[PDB]
Amino acid sequence: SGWTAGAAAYYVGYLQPRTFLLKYNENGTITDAVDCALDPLSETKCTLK
Amino acid sequence: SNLLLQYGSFCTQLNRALTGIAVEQDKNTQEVFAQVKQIYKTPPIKDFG
Ligand SMILES: *[C@@H]1O[C@H](CO)[C@@H](O)[C@H](O)[C@H]1NC(C)=O
Repeated sequence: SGWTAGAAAYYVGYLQPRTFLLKYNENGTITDAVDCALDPLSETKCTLK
Repeated sequence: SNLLLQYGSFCTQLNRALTGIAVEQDKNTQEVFAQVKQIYKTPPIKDFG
């Protein structure tokens, strides 16, 4: 016993095999992404590139 | 599918061509048949001489 908790939180998610459509800005940094196979709108965006 | 991911341009142009054809068919029907803007009704009396 004799101890106190910290003040920190963490989150865990699990990677899965997915197709993504990433966007690179002029300076080389990835600024946005579309998750293909998320919803029909993302599916359209991923089909039309 | 993961292998075909690099032929996205080829598939996109194929689908673009097919979509153009599909829209063109509706356009053809509209030009042929939808010339008149009012749906005239045949008269009740058929006294056409
Ligand atoms: C890119 O870098 C230049 C100079 O560092 C800066 O002027 C510009 O705001 C940056 N643009 C983005 C989207 O980060």
